[PDB]
Amino acid sequence: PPSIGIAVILVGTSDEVAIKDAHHLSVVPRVELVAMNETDPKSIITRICDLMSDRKIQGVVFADDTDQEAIAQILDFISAQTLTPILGIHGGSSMIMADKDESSMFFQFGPSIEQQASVMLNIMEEYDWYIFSIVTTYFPGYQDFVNKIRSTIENSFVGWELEEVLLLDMSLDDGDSKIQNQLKKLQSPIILLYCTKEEATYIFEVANSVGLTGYGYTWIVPSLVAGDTDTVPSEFPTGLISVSYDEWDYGLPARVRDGIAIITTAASDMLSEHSFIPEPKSSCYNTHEKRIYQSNMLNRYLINVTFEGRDLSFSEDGYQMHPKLVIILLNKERKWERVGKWKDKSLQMKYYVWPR
Amino acid sequence: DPKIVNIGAVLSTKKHEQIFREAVNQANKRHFTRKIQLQATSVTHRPNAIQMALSVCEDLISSQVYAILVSHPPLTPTPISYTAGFYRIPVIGLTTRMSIYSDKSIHLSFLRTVPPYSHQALVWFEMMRLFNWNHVILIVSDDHEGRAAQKKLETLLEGPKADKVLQFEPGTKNLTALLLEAKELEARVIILSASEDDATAVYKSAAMLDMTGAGYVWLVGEREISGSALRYAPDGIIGLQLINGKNESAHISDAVAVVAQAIHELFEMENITDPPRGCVGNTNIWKTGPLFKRVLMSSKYPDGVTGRIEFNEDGDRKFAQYSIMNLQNRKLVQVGIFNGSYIIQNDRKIIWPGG
Ligand SMILES: *[C@@H]1O[C@H](CO)[C@@H](O[C@@H]2O[C@H](CO)[C@@H](O[C@@H]3O[C@H](CO[C@H]4O[C@H](CO)[C@@H](O)[C@H](O)[C@@H]4O)[C@@H](O)[C@H](O[C@H]4O[C@H](CO)[C@@H](O)[C@H](O)[C@@H]4O)[C@@H]3O)[C@H](O)[C@H]2NC(C)=O)[C@H](O)[C@H]1NC(C)=O
Ligand SMILES: CCCN(CCc1ccc(Cl)c(Cl)c1)C[C@H](O)COc1ccc(NS(C)(=O)=O)cc1
Ligand SMILES: *[C@@H]1O[C@H](CO)[C@@H](O)[C@H](O)[C@H]1NC(C)=O
Ligand SMILES: *[C@@H]1O[C@H](CO)[C@@H](O)[C@H](O)[C@H]1NC(C)=O
Ligand SMILES: *[C@@H]1O[C@H](CO)[C@@H](O)[C@H](O)[C@H]1NC(C)=O
Ligand SMILES: [Cl-]
Ligand SMILES: [Cl-]
Ligand SMILES: [Cl-]
Ligand SMILES: [Cl-]
Ligand SMILES: [Cl-]
Ligand SMILES: [Cl-]
Ligand code: NA
Repeated sequence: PPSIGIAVILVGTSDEVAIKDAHHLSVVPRVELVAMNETDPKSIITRICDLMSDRKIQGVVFADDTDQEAIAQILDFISAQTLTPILGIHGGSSMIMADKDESSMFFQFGPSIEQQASVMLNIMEEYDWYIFSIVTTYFPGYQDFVNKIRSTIENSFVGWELEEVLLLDMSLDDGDSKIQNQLKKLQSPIILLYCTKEEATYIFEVANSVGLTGYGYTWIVPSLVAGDTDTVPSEFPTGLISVSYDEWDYGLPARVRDGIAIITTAASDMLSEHSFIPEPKSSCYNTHEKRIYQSNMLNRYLINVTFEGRDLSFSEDGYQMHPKLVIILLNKERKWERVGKWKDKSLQMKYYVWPR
Repeated sequence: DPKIVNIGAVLSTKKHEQIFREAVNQANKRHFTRKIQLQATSVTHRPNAIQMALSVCEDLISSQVYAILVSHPPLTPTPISYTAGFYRIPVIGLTTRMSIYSDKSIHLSFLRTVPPYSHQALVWFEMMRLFNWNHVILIVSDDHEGRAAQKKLETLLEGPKADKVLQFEPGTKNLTALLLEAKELEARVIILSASEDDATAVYKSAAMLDMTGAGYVWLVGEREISGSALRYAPDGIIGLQLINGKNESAHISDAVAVVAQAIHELFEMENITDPPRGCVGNTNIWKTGPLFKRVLMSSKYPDGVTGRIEFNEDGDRKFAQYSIMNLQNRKLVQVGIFNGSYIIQNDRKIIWPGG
């Protein structure tokens, strides 16, 4: 059986040996571990383009150890421009990007925005926290977050009361104390926050100045705010709750395994029905002329892969279908602590009553 | 020696690079520049989006630009907004009109010295007051640009009212079902937002349904009386042309004036940091970027080549000037201008559809 090239790109400390260890079809992967040091736009673009011009790369599996959600945005850009499958399986690369490009072949391990928002309301209903407000920035997704909440609420015979929705503009400086004045309008005991880790750092610092972090106020954030759970900004308030896919039961070795399998299975499935797979672009410099020769046809297979009898399928929107999510709680030692699973559209919490 | 502060540009030709160079040199002449003194850094557009992104890093951000002028090549500004936005370096659009660049989530440090197409609604509205069109039908393409025009007009209306809004799927060639729904309504004034090709399909279908003759008023924007849209456009139609909207030279001059003013204002404040030098190994934002964006957003330049320059809350040009155009005997004829805030009818008579 013929070989397809798959680049596995690892940013930051990682055990390559344990990775190369976790790793029947019409086609057979030639895997290629590349390490990378930097995660700026140029470094990432140049690295992947150089790979694509040396070897014949059918697909890219990408993992990093940063909290940089921008990595996902860069990868989606690269994927759409070169029409190359990229899986962001860990780190900033997996931090949800809303509104991927029409031509994107970029898929991310982890929950959609809407699913996290659904989980967050389930947590609230469990502890009968029905009164709440929303804070977001303009970070892409924030509309999808607010809309998901609103339409769940609106269609429920439960006494939800959404009191305030704040939109915070952090593209401008805060020397007029705007964000402080907006935050001082919050009364609700539960506050849902959608933004980036770095944004939340600042927002929490301000909320604290105004007496909103302590007892009587519970903040709930999505995976990308907690980010890497071994990095905990000092401004994060004790008692913070988060939905998380940071890396609990689904280790990097296993993720890279499933990533390689998804790309390999998808290609095999296409070769089997059409007697070709798309040819690896040999240049980023040339993508403007060679464009009528390229498509995102591989997508339709990328999203319907079963491997080892594990359903690994993606949504069309490019996120994982049935992720097991871990609900975590920032405790007095300022360590993140497991306090819940979200499994089979079912929430299973540790505590019936919250200790302090 | 002064502190040297680089401004960047991505522009269409070498000629426009030289114009940018000379504009910056003039700004240095007319400003007090003992403390800080501007330096021009420019390239022209790359062939594709990836090369353009790289070039922004290699050519511009490597020079620590505080801001980047970008013209629409006549391949979008988008790669330059993305890369520059990564660092919160402000981008000034010179000629790009698409409404999508007004979305902060996508373009989070982007101003422009021309207005988005959707702002043409501002002129339609003043027209509706002037000629007392109190009942209009709005026909828009069901894409971003179309919906942007709808939202903008509906905000202004909510005096005159929209009796109905009709949206159609872009790229649809037979539009008679949609246009039949508008014919049944009582209002005879029809406002259209659509691309060139989609306006063409509208005009054709409208003609076959005899909705382009006496009785009817057609009020459109600039795209809808351009290229092939013009070729099948009915007589009496009223449309718009942004004055100086395509003059890259004019906007370079104005953008540089605004940015130079803003730089000097910025450096009256304390604790200004430099932008990153190069992309490689730099993943933090320019800390002063958000401040500089606020200073730009609030910049006022009254004596502009393109008129009075201010920016609204989305960083879009305010006080833009439009030619009000009327198709007479199949020639486009200027019958007035919108001067930024006021409609001025010239001495050439409007001929409506029919007459
Ligand atoms: C687009 O077009 C509009 C309308 O023409 C312009 O706006 C006008 O700008 C002119 C300046 O050239 C203004 O004219 C001045 O009006 C003052 C009083 O205005 C009041 O009354 C008017 C009329 O009822 C109202 O519209 C307005 O709201 C005010 O309530 C006068 O005091 C001024 O007189 C001065 O100049 C004259 C002439 O030299 C001297 O003799 C006097 O001593 C005095 O110094 C002057 O007449 C006018 O007010 C503006 N109108 C509006 C509605 O704003 C825009 O400037 C133009 N835009 C661009 C970009 O060109
Ligand atoms: C469809 C979204 C496109 N994306 C482009 C990002 C990008 C793409 C490619 C590259 Cl190559 C780079 Cl380099 C950067 C937009 C970018 O993701 C915007 O980033 C933010 C927007 C808003 C906010 N919140 S705010 C305005 O309050 O501060 C934060 C980040
Ligand atoms: C990345 O860092 C590693 C570890 O020091 C080094 O061996 C390698 O040469 C670096 N790669 C580049 C491209 O600098
Ligand atoms: C996805 O799952 C299987 C194919 O692996 C099949 O039951 C189903 O039709 C697939 N969906 C498609 C092909 O859209
Ligand atoms: C463009 O503007 C410049 C001033 O910057 C002017 O000299 C030139 O005549 C204008 N071009 C057109 C076509 O009007
Ligand atoms: Cl590297
Ligand atoms: Cl893209
Ligand atoms: Cl996320
Ligand atoms: Cl001087
Ligand atoms: Cl660089
Ligand atoms: Cl006239
Ligand atoms: Na803007």
